[PDB]
Amino acid sequence: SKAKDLASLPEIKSQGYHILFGELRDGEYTEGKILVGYNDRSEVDKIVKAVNGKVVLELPQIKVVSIKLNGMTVKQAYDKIKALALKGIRYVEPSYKRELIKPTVVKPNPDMYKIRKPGLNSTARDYGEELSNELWGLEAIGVTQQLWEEASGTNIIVAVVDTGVDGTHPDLEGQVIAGYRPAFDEELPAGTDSSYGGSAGTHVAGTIAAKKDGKGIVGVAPGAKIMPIVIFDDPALVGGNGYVGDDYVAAGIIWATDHGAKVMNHSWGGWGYSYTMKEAFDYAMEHGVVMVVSAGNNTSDSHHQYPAGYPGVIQVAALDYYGGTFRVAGFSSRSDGVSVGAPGVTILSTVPGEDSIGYEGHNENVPATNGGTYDYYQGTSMAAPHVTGVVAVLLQKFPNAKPWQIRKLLENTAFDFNGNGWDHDTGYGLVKLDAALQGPLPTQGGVEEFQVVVTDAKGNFGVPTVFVSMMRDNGSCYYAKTGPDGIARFPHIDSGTYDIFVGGPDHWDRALAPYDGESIPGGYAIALRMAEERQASFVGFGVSPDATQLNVNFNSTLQVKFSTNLSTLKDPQFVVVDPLLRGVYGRVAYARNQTYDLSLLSGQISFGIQTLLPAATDITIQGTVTLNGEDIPVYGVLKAGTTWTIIDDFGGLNLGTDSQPIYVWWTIFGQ
Ligand SMILES: [Ca+2]
Repeated sequence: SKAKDLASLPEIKSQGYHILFGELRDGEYTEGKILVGYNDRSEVDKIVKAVNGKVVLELPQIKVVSIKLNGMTVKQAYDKIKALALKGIRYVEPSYKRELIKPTVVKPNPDMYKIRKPGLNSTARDYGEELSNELWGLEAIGVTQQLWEEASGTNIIVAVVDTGVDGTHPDLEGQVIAGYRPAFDEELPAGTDSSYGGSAGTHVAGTIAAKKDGKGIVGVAPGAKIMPIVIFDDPALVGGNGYVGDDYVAAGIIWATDHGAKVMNHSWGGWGYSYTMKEAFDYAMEHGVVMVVSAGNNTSDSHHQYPAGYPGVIQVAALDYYGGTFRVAGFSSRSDGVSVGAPGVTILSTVPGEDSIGYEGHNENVPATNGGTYDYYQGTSMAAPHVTGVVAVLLQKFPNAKPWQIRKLLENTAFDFNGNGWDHDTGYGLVKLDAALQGPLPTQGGVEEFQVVVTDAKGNFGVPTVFVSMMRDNGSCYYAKTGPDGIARFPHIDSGTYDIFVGGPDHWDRALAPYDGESIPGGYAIALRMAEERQASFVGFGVSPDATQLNVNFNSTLQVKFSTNLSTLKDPQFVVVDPLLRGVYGRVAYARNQTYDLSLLSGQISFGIQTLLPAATDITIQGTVTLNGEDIPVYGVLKAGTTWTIIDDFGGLNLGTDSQPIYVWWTIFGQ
């Protein structure tokens, strides 16, 4: 609703907090499209009309609708939405930029993991395939033909979320089942070439499940099946670098989950924290699917934070072997989130053939006799598939395992080659399939879900975009942002003791020119000022199946005092109003130099002044707002001929329009 007169506005109850908008960072997001997380699908139609956009994807499984903007930027769409006063919308965000953590080619190395490594004599690498001698990674993780006799991934479907897979490769015959190309809602028939984005996905597929048939190589889980999900498509068809967008990736993840995938392999990422992607990953894990994600690609590219950074995933580091010891590959991003490391250097696997869609070259010296093409790659993207393969084998033996149990089993059985037990480079060590398969499956060490719920003082409204950091001296740290209901969810994380830090709404909507100057907030963030941020710390908090939730109650103080003499005005009153002018929270006689204490109010408000009779001349009204102890000057101008005005640190600023107003607001949580 809108308003024209302040004195005529009715009294209303707290309206909660502002709509949750995804942070906008130059060069970090795709232009012309918005992803809308909703509760009430009908409310999305109010956004479609406001931006006159077109719905291009509906994902009811996670209540998301993607809207194409048709000649408007994301920022402009936010401007059309920010003052609409929607109630059943969870968030509005762009699709963020993501890149594949690209593997690089390396030359074969006959000495790799040899000489006093781990049994390099008398059929050391006897897997039955002609190229077995070169599969040092299988030897490193403890694979043996005898082990496959017990478990090999039978009936387990593995989703390779990547560039697509050349299912026509001879070493993948019978191994690639029906998949999905979300960009075009196109089903990919079993055994077909879907390598639209290049060679990576095929290399991944071979490491995981190349066929055990005496020829070429063999995967970690030769009994498993590969379900290709194309998220890096042909850039000539989808533009950019081929990334299909956070919305289409979510569609692909949902499709894979709905169609039976029990583990997915991911080696891509970007800086943007996406609520949509969080929802998709959590959807898959809630359905019991394990999500393996490669650790970052390097330092220069401080991106690829997500999806690797979402709590619950199994993050994998790349391991090399030289000088008789395992070691982090180097290009592997160091992070406390790394669970385990796996072979990721000189990994021989399947690549698309010369006339296949995703051909990117091959090593012609590989002595294969099946007419197939192979190449040696290095990278964290070469390590993750080893772990995905190990998970597939484990899921055959422990069909009832929950994702946290699979991750803890891997960490509990990893080979600590460094001797320190755990570190930010390789987590708990080298993944070991043989030790992991022995089990048993852990019954303790993790929780299906831990939540941190942040609300205002009385616990009436959840506070959105509050950062929640779970830190500890050793082990993985976790991070998540609260959603519209104030909840930050942590699925399948470790049980144990953490130091948990919570930080007030995120004030990313700066009001100063990046080039060092003065500006104005767009009104996109929940809070407009650093002074509104609240913090809480809970040291030694114990997370376990008996303590799965932490409730945090924010509080604040707010006082306002005006210094201007308004004796020339008729019955001047100080008014606390809704920023959208939907109504008022209270009116009181104006008193110069009188301090009004609003510390008990919670939510988002604006300040105004009204008079019974119109002002004869312009009058500037000035005051001081003391917010959480910080003094902030405020002012506004009551124009001649008018009976009301707004007062704030920007002079009484409407961030919206006359028709759809949204005045600068003050974010508080009560007491
Ligand atoms: Ca083979």
